[PDB]
Amino acid sequence: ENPRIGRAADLYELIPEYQPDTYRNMDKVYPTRVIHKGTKVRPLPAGVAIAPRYRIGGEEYGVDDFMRRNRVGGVLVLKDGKVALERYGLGNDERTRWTSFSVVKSISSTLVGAAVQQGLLALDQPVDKYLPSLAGSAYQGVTVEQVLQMSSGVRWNETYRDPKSDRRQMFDAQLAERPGGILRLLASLPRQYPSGTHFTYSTGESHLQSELLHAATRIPVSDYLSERIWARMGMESDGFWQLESPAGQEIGSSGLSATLRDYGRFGQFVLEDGVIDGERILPEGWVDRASRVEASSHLAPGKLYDGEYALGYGYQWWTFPVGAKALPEHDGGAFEAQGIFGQYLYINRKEKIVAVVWSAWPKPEMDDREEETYAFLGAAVKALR
Repeated sequence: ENPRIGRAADLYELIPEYQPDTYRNMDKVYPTRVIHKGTKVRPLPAGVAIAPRYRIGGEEYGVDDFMRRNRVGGVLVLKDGKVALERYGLGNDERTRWTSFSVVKSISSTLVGAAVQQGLLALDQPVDKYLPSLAGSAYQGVTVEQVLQMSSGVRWNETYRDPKSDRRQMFDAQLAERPGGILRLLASLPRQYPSGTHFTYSTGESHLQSELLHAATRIPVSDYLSERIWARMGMESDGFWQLESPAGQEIGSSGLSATLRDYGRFGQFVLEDGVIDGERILPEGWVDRASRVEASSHLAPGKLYDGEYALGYGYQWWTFPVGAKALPEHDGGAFEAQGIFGQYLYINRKEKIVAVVWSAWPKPEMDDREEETYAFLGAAVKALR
């Protein structure tokens, strides 16, 4: 039947009939660059197969009821690099590419890491030594590391439903397809806190990661992604990345599309500390500082959003609370990427687990559905020990 794809300007507002079709057809509504795969494809062999179950409202329910309850489009659980569970929903299948939303944040954070391995970026360097457009802006002197940590301290109103918010202005720049629009909005924003001390979720600040990667590698970020990870490790199928303008610059904060198993392959890359075929794409201990939990830091779990959110922050990753504060089954030092409407890429080095979840919730944040996703994933961890 006819695909139900909505207007470019309605991405964050689609009615449910349109969300699946739009999310797996973003290249039919936005400018995109292709992330090329390569000749080699790393295997994801089958492994210990699990039929995880868990309880809700005092009743037991398995994978199908989770998919139905949380409008899930895909679930992949890898254990020890082998596929323990693999479902497609909402029309999808093995070849579908699904948009990441803010999940790409962590990807582009990882790419910063690979650049750091190569000498093109340093975490201590000022972000305007690489983008001179940000000289004399609030972002002058801010470090790469503070931007990774969403800690620049620049005033960023992230509200979507406020038409004159900074998030909405950024969305406007995107919809205008004018090169350098986002970067200009960024350079006109005022300072609010001392850099390094306060956390503000800012998709513009996240996009800075794309801008820096380009300034450093002087190639399109999609090609850098391909060269470091996608064609090296061997993703099975091409991806693509939404652009700010036709043949322009990758959105560093939104808009990547890959197959489910390719998302899993990236997660597997991360689990293995960024090592492919023996060469290190990521610096030693990159993954460790990317997901540091430290009780004294303004990023530690429990401290963000004035204590109304249980996860902390690393290098554009969300960190799970540890110790007595840990969620059931999520204690080893697990960390995730996530993006609105129900997108998760969860990594658990202790258990050697990667999980990918594609969803199409009606609203972009639902506490019931996030905690139920954590419940499902804990049931899987528990079933795989």
